[PDB]
Amino acid sequence: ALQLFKKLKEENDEGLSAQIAFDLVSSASQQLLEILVTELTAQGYDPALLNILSGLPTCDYYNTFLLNNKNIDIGLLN
Amino acid sequence: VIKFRAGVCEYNEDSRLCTPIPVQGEIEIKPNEEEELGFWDFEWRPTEKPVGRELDPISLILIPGETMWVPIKSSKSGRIFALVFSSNERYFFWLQEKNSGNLPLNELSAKDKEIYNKMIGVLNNSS
Amino acid sequence: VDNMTRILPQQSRYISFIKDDRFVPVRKFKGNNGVVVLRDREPKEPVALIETVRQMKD
Amino acid sequence: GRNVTIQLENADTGTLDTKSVVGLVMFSQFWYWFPLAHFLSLSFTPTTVIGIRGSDQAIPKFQMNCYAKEDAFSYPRMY
Repeated sequence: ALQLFKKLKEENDEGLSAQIAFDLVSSASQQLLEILVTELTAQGYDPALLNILSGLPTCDYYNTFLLNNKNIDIGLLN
Repeated sequence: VIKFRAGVCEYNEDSRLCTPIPVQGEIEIKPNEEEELGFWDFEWRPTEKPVGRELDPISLILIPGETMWVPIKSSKSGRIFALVFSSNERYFFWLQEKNSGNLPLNELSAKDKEIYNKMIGVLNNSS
Repeated sequence: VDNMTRILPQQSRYISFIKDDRFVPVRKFKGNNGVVVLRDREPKEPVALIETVRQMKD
Repeated sequence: GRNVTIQLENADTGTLDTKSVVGLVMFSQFWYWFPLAHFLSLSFTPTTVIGIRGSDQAIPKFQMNCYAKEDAFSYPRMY
């Protein structure tokens, strides 16, 4: 997983790195993400990668969708 | 007492550099009552992120109308709380009022209407 | 169909982004629901934007 | 708000999603201790294409062509 990121370091294209990562976090083990963040820290990799892999960015995007488009049945409460 | 997030920003008049030096902390205006001039103290103190220009806790007197509130005194960056003592107590300050994050915005904060009023209130009124 | 709405998977299969439109994804669309990263052709053009919730709360 | 569905697995890479699996098993056994009902929340995943600007992190409003019968896939009534 690590090696894959090293190639994209060289490109310096933020868009591509992000798109790969977002798919990886969904699938990947709770364990897998945790050791990978350490490794990337020690390379000197941009902190922007580390943040997505902590998974809080995706939590926020998915939270936004829910708030705006929520259609509440009022009948449930009654 | 009237608290808000603000940081220090270097004052300048040679070239008008006036770039913020980041910090976080808070600015605290105390209404006082000292004399009819008000002397509402603009205290600047780091409550947080002391990194950047330390600006050790110090309270500054206010002489009303001599201060010139001008939003983009630098004319290079937003959120320039400018207090112009005719270079005697002239310090510049940079808002970080979390509302769209720290980011400098022209014509002060993201809550445009509010901070314009706040600014008239402190400078003009004297206790 | 506006971005950031509920979309059933069946509808999603048949979606193709306008290529003239600024937003076209960096690499090809998943073909199905989930977070898809767009290339912004011009940031300079003003777009009505919905800040991520984190920022709204700060 | 009628916008969530339970994903069996990340069929994208064809390996079992961790969250849905655990969720379902803890929910399913509830006869003994009634509060075990709440574990089903954890399997929910919203279905929504969310565009991301890959360098500012903000959602642009824009519209895509969708070959669809809009009426068919439009939201059901308010229950």
